Amino acid sequence: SEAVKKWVNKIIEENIIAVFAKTECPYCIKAISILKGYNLNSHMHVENIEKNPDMANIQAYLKELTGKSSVPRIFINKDVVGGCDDLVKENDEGKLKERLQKLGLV
Ligand SMILES: [Cl-]
Ligand SMILES: [Cl-]
Ligand SMILES: [Cs+]
Ligand SMILES: [Cs+]
Repeated sequence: SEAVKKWVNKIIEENIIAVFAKTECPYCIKAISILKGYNLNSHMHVENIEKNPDMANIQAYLKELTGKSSVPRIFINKDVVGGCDDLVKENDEGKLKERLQKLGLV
């Protein structure tokens, strides 16, 4: 499905911070909260892919892009951050702040 791929692409391309999530997922909530803690909401988009008729196709494409089909899936300026654990590693080790500094976001 070219349509699903184009739709995922547009979310990733038109939002500097793009997070694919689902309903009631604690690691989604945690990752989104960490990012909003950097005052990123203005350049953030969160897409709930569970409330979507094509959830499986979206997940398969996110796996083609990142190696995993699980949510949350996190992109920053089209670069793959990964999941919440990856975000936590980047945050604790200073990489997340460096990332955001280079984008003018902090
Ligand atoms: Cl990953
Ligand atoms: Cl992961
Ligand atoms: Cs912070
Ligand atoms: Cs937003």
